[PDB]
Amino acid sequence: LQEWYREEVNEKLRDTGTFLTKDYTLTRKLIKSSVVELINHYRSLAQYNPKLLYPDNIEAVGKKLHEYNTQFQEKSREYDRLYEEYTRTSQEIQMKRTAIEAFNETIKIFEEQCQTQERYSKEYIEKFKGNEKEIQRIMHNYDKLKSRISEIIDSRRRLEEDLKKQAAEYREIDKRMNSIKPDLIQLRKTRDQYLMWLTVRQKKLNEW
Amino acid sequence: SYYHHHHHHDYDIPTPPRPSSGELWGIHLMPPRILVECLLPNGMIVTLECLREATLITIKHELFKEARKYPLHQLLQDESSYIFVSVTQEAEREEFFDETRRLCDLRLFQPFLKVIEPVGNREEKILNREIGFAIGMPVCEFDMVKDPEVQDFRRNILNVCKEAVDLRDLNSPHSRAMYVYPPNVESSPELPKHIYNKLDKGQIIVVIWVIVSPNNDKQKYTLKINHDCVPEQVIAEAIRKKTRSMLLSSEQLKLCVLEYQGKYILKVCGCDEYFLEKYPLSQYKYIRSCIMLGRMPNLMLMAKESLYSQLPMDCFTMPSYSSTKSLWVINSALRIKILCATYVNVNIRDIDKIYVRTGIYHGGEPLCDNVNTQRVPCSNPRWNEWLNYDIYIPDLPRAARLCLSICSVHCPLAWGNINLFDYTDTLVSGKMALNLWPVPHGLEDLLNPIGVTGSNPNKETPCLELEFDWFSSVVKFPDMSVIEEHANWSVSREAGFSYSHAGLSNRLARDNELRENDKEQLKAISTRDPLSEITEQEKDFLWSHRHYCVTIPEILPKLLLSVKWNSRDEVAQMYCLVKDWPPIKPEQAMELLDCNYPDPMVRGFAVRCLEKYLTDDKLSQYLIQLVQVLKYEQYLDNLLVRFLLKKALTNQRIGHFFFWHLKSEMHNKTVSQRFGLLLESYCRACGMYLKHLNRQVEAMEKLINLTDILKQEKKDETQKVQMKFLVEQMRRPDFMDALQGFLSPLNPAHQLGNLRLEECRIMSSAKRPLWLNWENPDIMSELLFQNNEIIFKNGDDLRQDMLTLQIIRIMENIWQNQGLDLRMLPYGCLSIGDCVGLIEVVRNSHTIMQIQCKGGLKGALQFNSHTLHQWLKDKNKGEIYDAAIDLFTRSCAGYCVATFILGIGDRHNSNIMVKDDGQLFHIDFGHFLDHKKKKFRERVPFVLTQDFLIVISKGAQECTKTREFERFQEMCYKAYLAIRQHANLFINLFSMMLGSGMPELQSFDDIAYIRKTLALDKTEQEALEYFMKQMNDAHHGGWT
Ligand SMILES: O=c1[nH]cc(F)c(=O)[nH]1
Repeated sequence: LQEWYREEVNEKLRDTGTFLTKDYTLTRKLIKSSVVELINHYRSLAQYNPKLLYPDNIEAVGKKLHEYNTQFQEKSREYDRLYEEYTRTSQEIQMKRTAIEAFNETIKIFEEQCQTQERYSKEYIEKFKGNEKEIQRIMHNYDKLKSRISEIIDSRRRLEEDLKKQAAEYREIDKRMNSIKPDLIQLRKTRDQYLMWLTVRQKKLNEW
Repeated sequence: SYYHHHHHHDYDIPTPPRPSSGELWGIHLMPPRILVECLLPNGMIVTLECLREATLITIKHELFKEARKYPLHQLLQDESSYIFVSVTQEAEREEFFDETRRLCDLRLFQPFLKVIEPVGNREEKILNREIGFAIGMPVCEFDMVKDPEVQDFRRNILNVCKEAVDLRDLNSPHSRAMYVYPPNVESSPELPKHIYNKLDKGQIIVVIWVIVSPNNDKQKYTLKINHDCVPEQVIAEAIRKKTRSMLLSSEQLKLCVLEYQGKYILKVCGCDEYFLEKYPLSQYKYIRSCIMLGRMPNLMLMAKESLYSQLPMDCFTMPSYSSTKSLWVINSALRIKILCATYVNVNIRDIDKIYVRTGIYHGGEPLCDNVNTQRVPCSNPRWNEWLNYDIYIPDLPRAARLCLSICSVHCPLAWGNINLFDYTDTLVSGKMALNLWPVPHGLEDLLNPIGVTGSNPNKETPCLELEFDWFSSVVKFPDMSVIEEHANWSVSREAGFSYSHAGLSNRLARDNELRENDKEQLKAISTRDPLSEITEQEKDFLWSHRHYCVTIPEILPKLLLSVKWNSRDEVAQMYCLVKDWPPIKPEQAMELLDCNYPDPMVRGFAVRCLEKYLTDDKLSQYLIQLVQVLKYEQYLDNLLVRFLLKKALTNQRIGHFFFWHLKSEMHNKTVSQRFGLLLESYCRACGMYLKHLNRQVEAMEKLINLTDILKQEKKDETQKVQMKFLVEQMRRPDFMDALQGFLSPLNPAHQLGNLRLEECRIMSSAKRPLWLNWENPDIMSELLFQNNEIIFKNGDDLRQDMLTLQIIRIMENIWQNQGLDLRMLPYGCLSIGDCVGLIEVVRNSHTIMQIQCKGGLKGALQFNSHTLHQWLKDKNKGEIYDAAIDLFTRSCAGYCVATFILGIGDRHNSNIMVKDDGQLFHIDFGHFLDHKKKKFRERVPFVLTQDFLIVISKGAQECTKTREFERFQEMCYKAYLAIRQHANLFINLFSMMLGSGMPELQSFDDIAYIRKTLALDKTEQEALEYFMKQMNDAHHGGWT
């Protein structure tokens, strides 16, 4: 009677109806005369209690344990590396978005300043008429003010494009995570089954 | 030949998260002189050239002498009618009221200033900036939040903040000093037996100190009083001995004592700890250390009015923000319309087809989990189905929530969870816009309920919008009253059931007389740990005998996981047992604030436990776990928050760590809002400590920016060059301001005075951690430590250390207060940022490697096993020597057990350290519950080399066989078991930490390692032998 017959019970229940002090226990959607008698029968557990579908080389099955483990742990680094990029990008992105809001608010203060001077200066343009001496130098100041706001909107634009280029690269990172993920699970699932076929030799396995 | 001439064609030799931008946008450290456009009321743009570190006083006072050479001068008031303002990097227009501030310290976005006169004439109130700084997001960012809950939190939480400031000025100023300087005291007055016997039948020798004039000289009145006498008594005996005389009768003394006695309080020399209430001196921690360390206390008589001098009045101000229809009426099953995700980033090449898995949950789930068909797969994915959930709508528990996830063909893409009732008790009905969260590293599992409830605030993410069945009216949850009736009805209804029943497991049939085998299968379950999953039989067993289970309060944690929350019948009765269940010990109650106990009645109860039992000492022990448990609370405003907030406002030493633990996680947008709001509230009410926290914050920020430059620009330079740069920068005044007058956040009792830059330096590690060294500016520096030094480390995630060093601290107090003395040195460590923290330096200790580099002789042949012993002998000589080994033997023994139980990363010559006095202790623990086995054990990470074995048995040969080692080997057994009896706590502590994104704690099976290594499934005699066996096989001989 030795296919279905706590911690590594749950590790073989992971991701799959499934089933498997001093007697026996039946576990996924725990349950406490004979053993093989009762499981073949239930293979709907409603009618017992109100609220069971899924049950040669030696040394080169263990080199395949080394090989699928070099694949897996290279493949895991691929995942582990990209997750960081994914987050850094996310982060960097948002800092930009804030900067844009800050740029924006910088501009609004300056646009108001180019407005602010005309009220107070074009009272002094008409009162007295200071002559071409006074107003050539109130003209100089205003010349800068605008050519500065040029520079700011240049600077903000130049950022907004980069947001997109980052944002573009952001999407591309998740794209490739989501293709790498599913293969990573099978590479992992088979490397558990490959080591299950080997196991006693517990202590020979760590090098592969 | 080597490689079979295989070319790797691809490979080309050409080819710490970050980055927190610093003083100006896009640059870390602003150029030493810089140009800044000052904008005036008259629309004129000067462009002052300014030194990096110049104040706004300096800039204004000059700007109003360089604007005189520009037009329209008489359109500007006297400067004093004006104040600067500009855009910050957080992006707010911040009016600059503190003109003592410096230009580097402003966190400008672009280099410019604008003049105005102050609107919002309550100037005082626009020091929300202080709170905004402390928190690192502005308070106005909360004023703009629409959501009622958030605003309803802000206003209603002030209930708590008020009641807290009430309790402070109750019996003032004493009560104020009490808040500020709470007594640091062990929770038990009983003095452990090995501590006692260092006393000659209950006596310490102490040393009171005094000052008369000017402040200059001091004087040592060395008493010898009873361990279990109080500060008052001790203050007297000191004053007796100061003022005995030949010009004074006995009775004349008695009067001159009384009048002097209570004008003084006991300080500790060197740090701002004070002994301010009725406690046996033993019980105050400082004393109990001094006993253990072979030290004579150095206290101090400080004049109550020279202390009440210092405490400022907190000055708490209120801010500017000053028919239903029962769920049980609703007759239908639950259904939910899905509709369409939009932003779904997947390859149409690699991946086949995609769907939206959904479920209803309560921690673990109350129906069959369902999906939709795999529609418009990959390109433009849109469903428009109605998922039908086979739970009736009256059968929803209060806590329940929909969990969902978009999956592929098959593994998950994105997830998001929603509370089925809002915070006002109201079933969710209408249309929702839910933005998803990415899947974590370790999470393969398809759906993710342990994750945070609510939408992602990141806009550019999978926005899966959906619809909720709407019943013509606002569908609320029943009152308590309404739930009591249905419980009593379901009780009376149960009494007249009939003899037999198809599944009479749920019901009794034994009635008021239960069998004696049964009453002791319950207490047999009662004892078992949290992680031992329970069989349905046993649940139904418990659930039937539920009313006897009130005999055994401690059983509750199990009992609750027995109830089916999909049967409101059952649930309603549970609400009434729990209503008035016997209160339990806090160690068992905290289990009931983990993810598996999401109900609010349950969680209320669990607070009622803490309110009653949990002490300001034992709270401060477990604060980390309680702050992490906030993340499993459904709504902002709740009982646990109101508790912790209040304790924090009652006790300024908790307050302190409560800030930093929240402030620590402010980068992590799963809690940025929640914790923000909470910190705001704390910051508004804690009064003057805010100003102390604002200096600590200010300091940590300067350090962050510093290391950031070092780790990016100044790598690929010699240490030598980096070290020039470091000192050159610490020289500057904005730094000297920022880094000198403040409190250590590792422990705010210690002050940090001027920085000696002699002893400040960049360690050799590649992360570039800083070794900083401050003057202790206490009056009695001498009697504690003239120089205080701690390590700042930008780059590493501290919080796995932070936990293990906590866990160790607990194992020590477990062991030691059970009488059995293994001295662990859980050095101080504090996470304050993304990968930013602080580590207490332990002076006069070395890594075993350093020991061997010292004792290594001349020409590099081979290092000796004895070197350690020989270096340790050179330190400790005499009766001293024997005692230095006892210490070593005792610490080695604890650190053997602790290391093994936790499975912390393998120990070797570079991460085990030894002190001059001969205590051994581990640093730099790595990943804890065996995180490196995800790559392909039940490990021994402390494998005792020859080196230790020799030193253990005073230098013998073939050391494994001495008596010296039989002692040691016994300590290990006595220590292994002592923990095992408290293994529930250790489960619950790890269990509460799953809320953090620590990759070593992803879900309960991670924690399950600790079961096998404590061997809880066995009986104790088996464990001992399993432990012996596991210890024998790493060492290769010794353990029978
Ligand atoms: O039992 C208690 N009630 C109230 C308190 F403030 C406290 O510390 N302990």
